[PDB]
Amino acid sequence: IGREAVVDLIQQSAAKQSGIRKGWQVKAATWVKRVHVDRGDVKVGRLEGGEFQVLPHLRPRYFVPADLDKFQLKPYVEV
Amino acid sequence: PQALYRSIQPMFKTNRWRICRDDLVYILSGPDKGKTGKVLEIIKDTRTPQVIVEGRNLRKKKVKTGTGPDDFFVVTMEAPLHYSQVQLVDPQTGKPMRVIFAYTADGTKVRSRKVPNPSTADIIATPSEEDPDPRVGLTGPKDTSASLARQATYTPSAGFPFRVRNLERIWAELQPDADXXXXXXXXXXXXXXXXXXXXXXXXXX
Amino acid sequence: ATPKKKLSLHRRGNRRVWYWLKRKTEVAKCSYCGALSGRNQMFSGAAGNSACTGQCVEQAPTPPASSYPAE
Amino acid sequence: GNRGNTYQPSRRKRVNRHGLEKRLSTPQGREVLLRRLRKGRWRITVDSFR
Amino acid sequence: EQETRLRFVSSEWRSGRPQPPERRIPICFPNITLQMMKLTPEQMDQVKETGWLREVAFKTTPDVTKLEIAAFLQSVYGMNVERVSTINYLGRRRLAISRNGKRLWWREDDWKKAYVIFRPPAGQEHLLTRQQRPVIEQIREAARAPRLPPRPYPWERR
Amino acid sequence: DVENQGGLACVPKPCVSSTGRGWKVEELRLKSWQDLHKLWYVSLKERNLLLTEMGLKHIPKDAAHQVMRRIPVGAASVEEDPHRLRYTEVQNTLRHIRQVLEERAAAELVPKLRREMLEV
Amino acid sequence: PRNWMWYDADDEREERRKERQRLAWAMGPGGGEEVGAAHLMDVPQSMKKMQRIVKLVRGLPYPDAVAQCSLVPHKAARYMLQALEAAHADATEVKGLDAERLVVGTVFVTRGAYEPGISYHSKGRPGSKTFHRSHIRVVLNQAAERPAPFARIVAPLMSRR
Amino acid sequence: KWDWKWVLGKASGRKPAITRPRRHQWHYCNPEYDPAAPLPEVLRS
RNA sequence: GGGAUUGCUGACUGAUAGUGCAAACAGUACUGUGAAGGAACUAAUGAAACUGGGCUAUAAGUGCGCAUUCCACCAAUACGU
RNA sequence: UACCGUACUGCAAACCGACUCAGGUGGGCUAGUAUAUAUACUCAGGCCAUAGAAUCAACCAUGUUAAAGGAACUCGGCAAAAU
Ligand SMILES: [Mg+2]
Ligand SMILES: [Mg+2]
Ligand SMILES: [Mg+2]
Ligand SMILES: [Mg+2]
Ligand SMILES: [Mg+2]
Ligand SMILES: [Mg+2]
Ligand SMILES: [Mg+2]
Ligand SMILES: [Mg+2]
Ligand SMILES: [Mg+2]
Ligand SMILES: [Mg+2]
Ligand SMILES: [Mg+2]
Ligand SMILES: [Mg+2]
Ligand SMILES: [Mg+2]
Ligand SMILES: [Mg+2]
Ligand SMILES: [Zn+2]
Repeated sequence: IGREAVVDLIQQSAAKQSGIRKGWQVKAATWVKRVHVDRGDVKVGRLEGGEFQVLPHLRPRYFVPADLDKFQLKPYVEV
Repeated sequence: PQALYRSIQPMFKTNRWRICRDDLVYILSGPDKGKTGKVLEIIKDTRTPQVIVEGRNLRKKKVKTGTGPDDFFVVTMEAPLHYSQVQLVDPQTGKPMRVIFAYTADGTKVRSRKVPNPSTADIIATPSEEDPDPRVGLTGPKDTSASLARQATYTPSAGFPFRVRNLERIWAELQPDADXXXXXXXXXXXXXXXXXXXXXXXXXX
Repeated sequence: ATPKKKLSLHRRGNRRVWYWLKRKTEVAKCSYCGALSGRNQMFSGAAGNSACTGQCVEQAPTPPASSYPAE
Repeated sequence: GNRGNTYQPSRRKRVNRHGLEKRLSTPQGREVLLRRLRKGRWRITVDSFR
Repeated sequence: EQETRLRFVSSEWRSGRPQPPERRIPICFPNITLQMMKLTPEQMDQVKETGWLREVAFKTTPDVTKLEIAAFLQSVYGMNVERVSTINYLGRRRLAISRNGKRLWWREDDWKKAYVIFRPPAGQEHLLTRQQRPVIEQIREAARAPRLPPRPYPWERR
Repeated sequence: DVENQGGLACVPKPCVSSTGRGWKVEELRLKSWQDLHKLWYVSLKERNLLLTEMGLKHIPKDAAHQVMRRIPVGAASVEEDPHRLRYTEVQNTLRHIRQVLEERAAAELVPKLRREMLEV
Repeated sequence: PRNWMWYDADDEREERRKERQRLAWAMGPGGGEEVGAAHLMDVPQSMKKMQRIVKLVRGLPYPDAVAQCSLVPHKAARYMLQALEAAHADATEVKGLDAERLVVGTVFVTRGAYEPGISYHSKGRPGSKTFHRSHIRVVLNQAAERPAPFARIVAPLMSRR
Repeated sequence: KWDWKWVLGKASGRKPAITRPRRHQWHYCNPEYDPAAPLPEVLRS
């Protein structure tokens, strides 16, 4: 009867009929061109005077290893 | 046969096949009974198992080169007989015979001749069902050998709480402060460290 | 303004006499290319005839003329 | 006056009337959603998407 | 298996404005996917030697950022990225008519297309590699040119 | 360096670079965090190469996209393309590396695991 | 007489159906002696529209049947020409029948599978715009004598001095 | 800097599915678009 | 009372029947603003209406797959293979 | 200095009316004779695809002209004409 319980049952019902977006989901997929849906991005800042300011600690940093060249493990193991 | 397929109760509850592939068999029924052949492949379906033999149940196959009309080529091909329609030929009298699953010594199960003395010289040998070995054709680039892949590199002896393993490098100490051997110089080049440096140099000059 | 009963196959056939076409009693046939048309119509290559070999016209010599081409 | 064109489309009004949150805002809307679930409808509300 | 949840337009309207995180960690084990599209064969020969192009277009997932694509290319592939331009695309609709005629309709997963403009690596800048004619003569020639024909119809023979 | 995703560069020539298999979880449990980090980066770059290479050809992946493209199951000579088989092995390797890392994160005792679940 | 058989059941069903109608065509209406025939299936015309042209070529010899088809502007006459040309090709090259003695002794129009549509009448009432189809069966017999051509062949406008 | 048969409408262009550009997209729908060229300060039509 | 496994259970039904659905995706397509309503479609065989033409004018065998009971190994208490 | 929109259509064959439906659908910009965004012709621009082909039916719809009269028509100068 609670609000969260109804939403959880809706999501469990939507767990079935999932995968590559068949049926009604083909039309419902076009809601992203109709109501400005925000995608799964991480926000890097905030507007103060309408000019966006990217906070430098929220800029993306990738900890790549020192050398991936002549490293002795490949993505494939011999049979 | 019956055209439903799913109404059939699934047979072969214990998976044991008296006929194997590559063996001489006798066709018991159909358009060509009394003939013999060698089994090319057995389709092990629990509901409708078939056996394809060497050049016996020959029917013309209309191979359809993709087209709307009558453009196709025709090739004779061995149609699949039912598994029950065939029986193994014994090598002595040329007549069909029943194969039994006799147990010999060492706990192994073999295929005997259905005799009251089932022993050596009555065993029908069964060939192996697999030969796809990629072990030949290995050692290509982008591959690693099994002995290299099984190194015990991981140890829990290290990795203990080390908040001060920084070594003080601009952001190569940030990762081992958040818990790391060497960051690439290109990765630190991506987060530019020269926007303030140019303003500092211009102010100095 | 509405049929009161269903028309029978015999009555329908009798009513449909106006819809039929009359057969034509003459045809102009080209001996070469086997083309078929009316005797008052050109049916050679200038009109629609992809089978025309030009043998339908058996003589056409006209070399001499003189004029001012306007350019 | 010709009839038949009562449906004047608007995304704001469609989501604000028959969307998930107005259905969840009231108890009887929540039993409407619950019997939509018990029937087995693939689309629970007019604004559901993924 | 856990997968993509349904989202609701009223729910994103009500619980709106995602906030920036308080801390950003350097990304060990990143989950980010890029692929090129088709190149012209002369561009493919341009990549085969010296490994560079001025403009390369990529398919990504729509949960990425221009900063993330620029940082990933600079960090991993050693490139110099000047600017990124991102386009959000819908999936293609697919039709796969069934044993009884149903018109089974699918939709591919939504993707983001990035246009990445590159920069010459170090000292190699010569490979930008490009008489006159008056623009008055260009416009006067393009005004006396014959018009484009109207588009034929799919049943129309020309 | 755009040659890395630009092409296999061994496929235009008629030779196969990878003739092997993908990593398994029991072998991956024996590798250290640094070795898993380097293998993860190499495997993601291989994933970008394979996705680009099967995007230049018009061949599906995942065996669920094949139903969408109306391509028959198994008997199509498309599941037998080398790039698709390598792509499935690379996805298995990345999934198994993720599974090993959460197993090691769940195998800890103090607040170090709250930091171990922040880099995975 | 086909001691062999097809591999798939669909091809075997089709081949047996074909032999059953080749039995029914022989020793039935006509049959007997050697006959060139054709069956043009799924003509995109109504049965009445085809029957308008088929009543002209019924019983005529082959050349004046081609003449009667070639002298009208109807769309159905081109399909009737296609059927007559297919029957002539079968009779002359598949069989060994003599030309210039072929008579169109059997031609008729049968129903085809229709495509149902919809038409929008006023006040909300539905209608139809069904697309009709038909089949053509042409049988060309060979006469014992070359027959009267029924339409006098005259010289064209091109044949002029 | 411009392909004027395309501008006047008598030739096909790069990205031919646009057929009516806004203020931006003039630069990239031009058939003579050079990626190596620098990008102007205002990006006009 | 209710929710899932099993039925050597059925003088229950057998594709206009039986659940609304035996099916690649049925509470689907589709209808409606919405709550809500809500189909058709198995595999062969191919009846009639209908429309053209013609005419008339030996209750058996043989193979496979299991189930029952014998046997010999059994957890040794229901059979475990 | 990120994220979302950017194709195409938008008095309409792409929206709302079961339809390629003579219906309904908001705001803005504009040249000359000329003078008002009215009216006639025209600029920039667009259009002459969604049944075609001839011909003297009757009749129907919509109009032009009509001798001498003139509401005598008709329930009622309704409708046309007229200013
Ligand atoms: Mg009004
Ligand atoms: Mg309505
Ligand atoms: Mg943008
Ligand atoms: Mg039923
Ligand atoms: Mg039925
Ligand atoms: Mg019922
Ligand atoms: Mg049936
Ligand atoms: Mg009948
Ligand atoms: Mg209007
Ligand atoms: Mg209406
Ligand atoms: Mg309209
Ligand atoms: Mg005008
Ligand atoms: Mg017209
Ligand atoms: Mg007067
Ligand atoms: Zn001729």
